[PDB]
Amino acid sequence: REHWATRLGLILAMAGNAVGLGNFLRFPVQAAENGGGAFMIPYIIAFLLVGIPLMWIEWAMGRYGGAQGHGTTPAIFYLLWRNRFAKILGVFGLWIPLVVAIYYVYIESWTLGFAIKFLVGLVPEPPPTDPDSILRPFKEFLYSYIGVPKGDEPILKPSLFAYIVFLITMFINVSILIRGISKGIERFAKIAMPTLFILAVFLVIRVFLLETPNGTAADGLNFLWTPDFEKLKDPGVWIAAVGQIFFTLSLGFGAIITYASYVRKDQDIVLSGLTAATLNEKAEVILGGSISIPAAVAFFGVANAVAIAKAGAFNLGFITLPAIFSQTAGGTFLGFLWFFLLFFAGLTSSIAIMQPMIAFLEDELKLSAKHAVLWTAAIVFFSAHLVMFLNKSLDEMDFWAGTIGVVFFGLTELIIFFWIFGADKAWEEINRGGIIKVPRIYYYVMRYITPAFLAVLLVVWAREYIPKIMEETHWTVWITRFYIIGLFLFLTFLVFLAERRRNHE
Ligand SMILES: CCCCCCCCO[C@@H]1O[C@H](CO)[C@@H](O)[C@H](O)[C@H]1O
Ligand SMILES: CCCCCCCCO[C@@H]1O[C@H](CO)[C@@H](O)[C@H](O)[C@H]1O
Ligand SMILES: CCCCCCCCO[C@@H]1O[C@H](CO)[C@@H](O)[C@H](O)[C@H]1O
Ligand SMILES: CCCCCCCCO[C@@H]1O[C@H](CO)[C@@H](O)[C@H](O)[C@H]1O
Ligand SMILES: CCCCCCCCO[C@@H]1O[C@H](CO)[C@@H](O)[C@H](O)[C@H]1O
Ligand code: NA
Ligand code: NA
Repeated sequence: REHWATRLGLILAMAGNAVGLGNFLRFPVQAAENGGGAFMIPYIIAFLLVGIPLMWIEWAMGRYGGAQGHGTTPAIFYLLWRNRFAKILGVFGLWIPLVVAIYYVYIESWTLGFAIKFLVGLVPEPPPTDPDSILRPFKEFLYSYIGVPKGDEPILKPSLFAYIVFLITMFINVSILIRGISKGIERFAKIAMPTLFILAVFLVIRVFLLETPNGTAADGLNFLWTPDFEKLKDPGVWIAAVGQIFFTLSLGFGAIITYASYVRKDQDIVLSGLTAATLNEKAEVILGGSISIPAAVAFFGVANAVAIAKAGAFNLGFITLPAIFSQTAGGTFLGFLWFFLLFFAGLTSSIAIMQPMIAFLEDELKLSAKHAVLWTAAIVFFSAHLVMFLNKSLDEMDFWAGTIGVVFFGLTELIIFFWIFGADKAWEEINRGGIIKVPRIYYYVMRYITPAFLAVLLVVWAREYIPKIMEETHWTVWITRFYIIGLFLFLTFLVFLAERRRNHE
């Protein structure tokens, strides 16, 4: 089996797994529309009671499976619990990352396309003022790029440039993945993560210098870091905070598990996993939190910045921030640096999100790495046309896989590993080879607190929020639901074929 060459490479690959579009696009929007500091108390609590313990669990399951030649949850779940239902539940550890890849890589390709256009100066001219005179040309810029519908049809018409840039983006992902773990993902992470840190630090510094009649960057830091215990009893904030923790740490994606399956059997995962987790949180709250929100608050004030964050998921990062930069000297180049930052953040995460299907094809169907990567890329590339051309298909997949799926799968993998497999054997397996030991209090968190916390959360989710999405949606969401259900059936069939290969073997 392939293995990570160096410990630093391991940590930077896992940190690039986690540090992605979630840190720089998702976190600012979720924090802003949930009260800023009101969001941070649940967020910190979720990191300590959900994020960290699940990170260790996924590292442990991955390393455990990899020692036996399996890096994905169909096989690993069965190793933990020899029951055919374990294999079926394990399909989610391929389905979730595949579905997320199908829209994540497309969004990643937007950042490359914008980076190219901002570098070359093919960007809107804001007229020398009225805020909508500033925002409108950049709103139109994004809408023409992805082809937002202008009539009543729920159809997207992305520009030719956007489509070609998606092909290029897929080619870049393949170019890394096809070289494998140590020579591909690991080598690239050692280049991309330092670049990523430097770009973000420079952007934070430039943003902190922003000052207008409406405020300063410091006003945004105060909005984000001022506790607000009013919302502390609002269910929606807790669901938001825990969803962000899952998404940003790549938990419930099967992707931490697959990366860890290339960790040598006796190599530490306690300190490694903790470091990857803490690195992501620093990049999230310090770097991600210090760019978009402080810039928007400085130029528009808090109330308008909040309204902007509530406008959409891409309004802050693809419209508002480039519009703000356009009002500064060298602002188009600053836009390029922002979108190049997002591209590298996305690329290091999308190679991680596609490696689970690659590992399954290699491990269970015994494909060569080349064939496993190309077939995975073909599946993602083909399926992405749904996200490219059907309005709000992106949203539906991000919901079932990227939002509900990861939380459900996180609870599932914990129950399998810490209840069925055995809490004491799971605890033994986590700490084996540890450079440090997991704090003892965390045994009771993982066995009792984390599962109760996630179960309560999933209950209120399905009772007080899901019915709206099941009855209050446009009919075209059934196209996307139909297709991703088909994907689950196709993957279940591949698990079936992998079973019968190992029986005829
Ligand atoms: C083989 C993939 C199955 C679906 C066929 C997709 C064909 C893509 O079609 C292309 O989309 C671009 C972006 O809007 C347009 O610029 C081009 O006019 C169009 O040819
Ligand atoms: C970004 C690296 C090169 C790939 C992008 C080049 C493909 C852009 O293609 C261009 O799109 C526009 C469509 O009207 C027009 O400029 C031209 O028809 C076409 O050459
Ligand atoms: C299945 C994925 C969406 C396919 C729509 C992309 C093409 C949109 O553009 C279409 O290109 C077609 C040929 O490529 C032509 O038949 C259409 O007349 C033309 O409008
Ligand atoms: C995977 C594709 C999801 C659905 C996207 C359909 C894009 C439709 O695209 C266009 O629609 C026109 C009607 O307005 C038709 O004349 C053309 O067939 C087609 O080019
Ligand atoms: C959700 C629980 C948050 C965990 C906070 C970190 C706990 C570290 O706390 C330490 O735990 C060690 C147990 O091994 C003990 O040796 C120490 O007495 C204690 O200080
Ligand atoms: Na992240
Ligand atoms: Na990343």
